[PDB]
Amino acid sequence: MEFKDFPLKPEILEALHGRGLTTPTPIEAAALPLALEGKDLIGQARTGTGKTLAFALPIAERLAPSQERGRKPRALVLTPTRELALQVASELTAVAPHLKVVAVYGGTGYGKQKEALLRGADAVVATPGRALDYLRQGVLDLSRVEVAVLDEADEMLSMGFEEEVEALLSATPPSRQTLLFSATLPSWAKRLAERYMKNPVLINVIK
Amino acid sequence: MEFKDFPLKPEILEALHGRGLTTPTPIEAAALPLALEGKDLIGQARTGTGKTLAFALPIAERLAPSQERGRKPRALVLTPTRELALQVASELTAVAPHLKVVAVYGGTGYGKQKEALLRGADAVVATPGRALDYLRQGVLDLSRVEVAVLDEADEMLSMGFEEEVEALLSATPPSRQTLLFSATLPSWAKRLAERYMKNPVLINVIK
Repeated sequence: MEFKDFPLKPEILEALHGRGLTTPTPIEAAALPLALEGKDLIGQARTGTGKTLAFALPIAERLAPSQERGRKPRALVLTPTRELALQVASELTAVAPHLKVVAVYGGTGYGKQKEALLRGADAVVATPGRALDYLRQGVLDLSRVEVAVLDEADEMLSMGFEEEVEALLSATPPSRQTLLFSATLPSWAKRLAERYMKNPVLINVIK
Repeated sequence: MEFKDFPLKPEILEALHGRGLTTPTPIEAAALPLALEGKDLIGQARTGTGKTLAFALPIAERLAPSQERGRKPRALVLTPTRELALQVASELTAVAPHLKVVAVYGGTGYGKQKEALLRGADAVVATPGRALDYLRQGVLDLSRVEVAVLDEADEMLSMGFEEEVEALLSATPPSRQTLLFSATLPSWAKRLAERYMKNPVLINVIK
């Protein structure tokens, strides 16, 4: 199946077509049907093999545009690094032209990201430390999140973000969809699935 | 996604609709994109109903009709029990009305099933003991199998069919697609996958 064969808005299909993207990776092809109907998934795939569209397309398809100044984000993607936050935010911005995506990360000051959040956001792609700082400031409000993504859960564990990831998910409605991507499934990741996910389907394309 | 949202022949859609089947289960939804493209898959789902279409629809889609007398089957589905062989044959018959499906199973005589195989078959749904007997007799020919399915591998193990299953798979072309369904993945199922499957994707829906 090409992206064309899935039930995606014409505007999302136009965005993919323009960027030369026609064929899902295996993990994407298997994930899309479940993710597009709002189901929780664990995706186990290696390295930097392609998996961003397994969550970016569902976010794009699920969220209608909003004009409201000051609005809270309806999607949250957590990433282990600034590098990945910027890369994922760029990919999500491209397949979701109708959504305001804001990347949140440390290693820089607080002002610009604060100013972007106060203006309003639809999706936030964040590293966990900075995201938690903003939640504590009451600047990041997660109460309207409908889709939470953990991108490279095992890497977030190895960096020591376990507590921050848990706190952030705890600040989102449990009625949300949760998607967890990790090449390995350490005990902490299994605890997350149990505590923070709803009957997750596991898709493993490691081989 | 409903069945009609997948790239299926219209007459396959009409057969599903006539059976009142509209919506894939989670295992079916996740498996179908890969299975329809001919890829090998392990589907970990409960014993019993809820997975048949993950293999029946790929068979139905892949195999063009033939009227050739004496033709050899292009799909083989192995089941642990005689009751399941009959059930799956009936279900596959219903969604693939263009194919001649032959159930092969013990607990009855040899004559009727032999005659049916010799007349020609597109798909065989079999218990492993009876299938191996017909293979040894030269009645069942597996040299043209394009799709092999192990339906409830753990139950096949529990019933003591490991050697027969392996002998049957070894008689099919390795160019084939292989689909394995089981509620659990004991060592034998893992070794079966290692020997008889090509980079299979794992989809685990167990709750």
